[PDB]
Amino acid sequence: MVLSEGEWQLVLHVWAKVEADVAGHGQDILIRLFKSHPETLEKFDRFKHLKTEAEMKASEDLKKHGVTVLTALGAILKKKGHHEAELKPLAQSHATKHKIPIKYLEFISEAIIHVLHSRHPGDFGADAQGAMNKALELFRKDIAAKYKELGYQG
Ligand code: HEM
Repeated sequence: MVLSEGEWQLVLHVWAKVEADVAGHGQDILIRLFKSHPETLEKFDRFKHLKTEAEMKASEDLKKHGVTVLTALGAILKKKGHHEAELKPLAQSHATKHKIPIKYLEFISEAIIHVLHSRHPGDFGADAQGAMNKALELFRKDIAAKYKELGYQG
């Protein structure tokens, strides 16, 4: 919501580890999101037709879209909260086109945290998790504000 410089540094230190295998992370993140919250899968006309985890893992379009997620998220995180300009095209498309409730951003946030733990068991401790949770919460809160700015949501 306002992160210390130390929390931002933790977030960016973890993000460098995402950026080492963006495709792997983005794929895992989307797969965890879809398994943990199947209702979010129905939002994706391109993916609605993927059922087992093994099918999702073989979908190169799913992998590609994971990259799209994480590169966009990464650009935002690197702004360390000064992300107003980067949020609006995202808020605009997710509020008005894809028509995504903020609650779904909470689900993918949990999916990010979970995947970071499974891919970096030793690098992603309690500190880094707190910082990343805070950064993603700030992201969600700011996206929520941008929804309301566009006249949408709760
Ligand atoms: C960290 C959170 C997220 C980020 C950074 C993100 C980013 C993006 C980006 C960059 C695109 C492509 C351009 C666009 O349509 O805006 C996209 C498309 C899309 N997003 Fe997200 N997204 C996030 C969370 C979610 C969630 C949780 C859902 C649904 C449960 C969702 C649903 C969609 C859909 C349906 C599309 C269109 C994809 C397609 O064309 O097949 N997004 N997202």
